[PDB]
Amino acid sequence: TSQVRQNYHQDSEAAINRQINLELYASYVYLSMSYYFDRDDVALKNFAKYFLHQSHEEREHAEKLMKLQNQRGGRIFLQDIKKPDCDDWESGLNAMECALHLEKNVNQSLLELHKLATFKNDPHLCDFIETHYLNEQVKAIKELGDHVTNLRKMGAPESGLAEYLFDKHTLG
Amino acid sequence: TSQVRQNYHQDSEAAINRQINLELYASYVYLSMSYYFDRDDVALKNFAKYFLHQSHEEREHAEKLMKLQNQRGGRIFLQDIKKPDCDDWESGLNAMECALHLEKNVNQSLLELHKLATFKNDPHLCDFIETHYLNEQVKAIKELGDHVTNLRKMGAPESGLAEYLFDKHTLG
Amino acid sequence: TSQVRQNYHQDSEAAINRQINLELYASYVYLSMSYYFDRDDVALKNFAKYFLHQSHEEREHAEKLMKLQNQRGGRIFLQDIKKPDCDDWESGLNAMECALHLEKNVNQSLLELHKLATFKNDPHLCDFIETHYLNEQVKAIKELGDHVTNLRKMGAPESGLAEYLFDKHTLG
Amino acid sequence: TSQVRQNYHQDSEAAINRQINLELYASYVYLSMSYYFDRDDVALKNFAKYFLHQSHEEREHAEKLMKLQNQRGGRIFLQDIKKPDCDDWESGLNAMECALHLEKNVNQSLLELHKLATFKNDPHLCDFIETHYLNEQVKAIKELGDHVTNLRKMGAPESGLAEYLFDKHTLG
Amino acid sequence: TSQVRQNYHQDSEAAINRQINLELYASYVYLSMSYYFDRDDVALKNFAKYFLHQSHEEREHAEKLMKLQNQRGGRIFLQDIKKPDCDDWESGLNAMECALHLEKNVNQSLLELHKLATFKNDPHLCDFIETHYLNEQVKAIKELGDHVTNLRKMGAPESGLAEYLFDKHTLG
Amino acid sequence: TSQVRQNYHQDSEAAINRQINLELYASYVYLSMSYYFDRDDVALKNFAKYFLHQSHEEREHAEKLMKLQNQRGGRIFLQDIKKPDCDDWESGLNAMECALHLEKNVNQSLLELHKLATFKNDPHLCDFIETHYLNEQVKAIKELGDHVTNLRKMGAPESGLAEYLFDKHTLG
Ligand SMILES: [Fe+3]
Ligand SMILES: [Fe+3]
Ligand SMILES: [Fe+3]
Repeated sequence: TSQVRQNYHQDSEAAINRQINLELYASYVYLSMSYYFDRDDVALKNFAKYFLHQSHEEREHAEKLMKLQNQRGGRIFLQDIKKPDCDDWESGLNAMECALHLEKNVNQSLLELHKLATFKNDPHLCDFIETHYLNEQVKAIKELGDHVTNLRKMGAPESGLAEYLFDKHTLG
Repeated sequence: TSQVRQNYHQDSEAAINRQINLELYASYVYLSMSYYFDRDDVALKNFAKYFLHQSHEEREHAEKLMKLQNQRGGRIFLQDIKKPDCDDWESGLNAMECALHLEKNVNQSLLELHKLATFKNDPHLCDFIETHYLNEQVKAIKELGDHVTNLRKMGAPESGLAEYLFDKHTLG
Repeated sequence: TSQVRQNYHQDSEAAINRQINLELYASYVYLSMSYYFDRDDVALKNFAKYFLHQSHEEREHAEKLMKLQNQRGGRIFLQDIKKPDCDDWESGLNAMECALHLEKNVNQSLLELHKLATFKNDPHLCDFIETHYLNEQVKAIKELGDHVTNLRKMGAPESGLAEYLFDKHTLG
Repeated sequence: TSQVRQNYHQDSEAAINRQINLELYASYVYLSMSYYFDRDDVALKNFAKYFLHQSHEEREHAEKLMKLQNQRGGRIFLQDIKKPDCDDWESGLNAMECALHLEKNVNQSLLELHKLATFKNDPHLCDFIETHYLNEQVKAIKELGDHVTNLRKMGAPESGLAEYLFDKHTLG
Repeated sequence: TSQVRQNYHQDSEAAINRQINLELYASYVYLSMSYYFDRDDVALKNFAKYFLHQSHEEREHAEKLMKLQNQRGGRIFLQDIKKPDCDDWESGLNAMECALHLEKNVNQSLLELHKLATFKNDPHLCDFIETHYLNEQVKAIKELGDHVTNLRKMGAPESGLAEYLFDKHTLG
Repeated sequence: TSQVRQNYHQDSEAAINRQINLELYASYVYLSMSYYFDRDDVALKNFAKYFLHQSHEEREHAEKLMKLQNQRGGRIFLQDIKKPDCDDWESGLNAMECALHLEKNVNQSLLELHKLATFKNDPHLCDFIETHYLNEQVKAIKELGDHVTNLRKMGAPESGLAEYLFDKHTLG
């Protein structure tokens, strides 16, 4: 065991050791979503960094995790960072959606990982959780909810001017 | 009667609260509209702050009044702030229309009001409006109809692209 | 079903907008008070500015929730705000004795919702209550509730000097 | 009757008079440890300020737990402030093993405090603990339980040198 | 024995260390006074600032003695610290009667401790009081008198419309 | 194909894809290294930084590879980023002998790589890695074998004194 461990349960840190690779993938796809746009025939640069931002801000997410488990007597078990689902993510709107697809997910589990300490009696995990991560996605799911809305009304993916004026007046 | 009372009439006294409560309704629909534009299936953001500046203006109108009754001896008689019947606002263009519409009709109720002060021979209360109001809503319907003019001559409402570009360049 | 909605139960969404109107119930009636002492036959300075203040600090309190609807998938729904029944607040004492009632009503309403917030296991909302609301309406009852012991310790509402003194000096 | 109390069960106030004490039994327990290293026979001063800084946070602890007490109508019944059972804190290693051990037995008293505030429906304190008292001692449990290792890994008490090189590197 | 002990008896070490559970005992009384006017049925919070001010300068004299006790190679022997004798300080004047009463239970203590210094012939322990303690503990008796007198002459306690003028103009 | 491919083979473009992986296999190692050391049963603080910071720095080693592909109109195929070979880096002594074998492997992943641009006559490749990538990692091999020899003189591992001070002095 450890010396700082207290009110910490092995079925809880096991989910923490599960959230860790769950944040690492998002970064890895976000990151795949970045350079997808660096490409010549692709060529929307301001998309990318939006996905490079939230891949970078993604990295501090995965750290704050690692911090608690140490804060709390949990060791750290690392397995593999799987490869993305697609490498060709097609449509300038496909990405925002596929992004939204994965933001819902973290937010789900994060609301599943919340309830676990709701009944193993760990209200400390109900502060660093109820404060540092929820509204993170709630506004991220909120933002990518206005984003996808706009391309569509712009006429995306059938409009090509949609992903230019976006990549300028929303992402500039 | 009070102490500051002079020249003043029960009628115009009575009409201001009619013309006070409605600045709140105005701001309440400006507010109602403002956040309908936050919807995920909207993503019209400078449209939101537009009508949110307007509510905090049409709120100021309600304040830019209530002391005047206490500056002359009349007491305040408010009634129920009723909502609008168009909970959902269809299009920015359409919202401008209703916005315009009410403004146009809040306007006349200020014309109405002036015309009564003119009757009971109250030159001050005519110039409180002179100094503070009719010289303002005139300004409003001008660029209001200007907003139609663009979007209605751009291609909107059936142009979910013109809404995008009307905003990033007119609303801010 | 909005595309930004994940566990936002029907009762909760139908209750966020219940409070909002209640939230806008206060903002209105506070402002009734903010103009009783603007009455000439009343004439107390900073008893209108403390309420003018809240009347906008309740204004803001509502807006933090109309986002939340749109932020959790919820469609805002709007209702009639009713006029205050008290045409007169007698004296500045009973006023705060009516804002204590208010600030107290606002609480069990938060609670009974933060019950249902836990009911449908929406903790996002739960921590949201606790911050801008649970945490503030406590001291907003310690604040307002201190402004009452002294007033009657001074000698209000009988002796009318206490009102002069508390208006200048505590509010200075 | 207490004119501010509201959803504040009486079983919660009794365990706070009992807990404020507990955070004052540790300001004084710090106030011993802060001079045993002052003393010229040990003379570890960067040790001294540590437990003299700690002697101000845990005084700041028991002091916010009392502003709140009047902010919910809870009444403060003080009790005796007993000394500890140990006095010449053998080393610095051991002079921290107690500093930690004595605090773990505050989080536990807080975890059961969050627990008791849960069984009797009080989210204002549960959030109050959530924010002002949860992570802090996780920091402290971190702030101490690690030191212990480095202390141990250099060679204390086998080396009174360590307590010095640790003194003026870790604590300046 | 102490390598640094020189001309320092042991009733000295016993009476210093006897006169530290009297300077501190004052800190604990002022703080209860502080969180008495923190109360909602009292609600005067400059009284409280005051006694939080005596809560801490009379918390710094122990810091003098403890070093002093190690200045002089003596050891520290702590005991319990009682709660003060009242939990409800009755009134605002009467929290000042007693305040002027205890600093006289500590003056003559430190005065009739000033003699044993002369016994063991230890003028260090003499001059150490003739400035750093006794010059400023006969000031704090002087001021409370003016406070108590002002109190009994401003009309305490019969005139409740009074002891709030003192809370504002003198204490603030 | 590519509207910009030039002199840019298949076999060329190959390794880029699989070296991206490697600099991802590495930042993931420094990732865990940094937090093995953040464990209280290790607690060597600024050990964390050194390895954290070189995870943030060998991170950009990949992005700038994943940017070259694009530039020359290459194609990305991000494979899985696997788990670290050891999960308990024993001590600072081992947890650094690893970096050494590691970065030499990464280096020889490029010595034997760069010469592809040589057979395939990729001059833009024969200098980029020279300028942006090679020496930056020779300026990290040295940066470790200067700790590695330090710790063999400071008695590591058998001298657990050696680990504490390298923190504040070399890496503080
Ligand atoms: Fe997150
Ligand atoms: Fe309020
Ligand atoms: Fe409030």
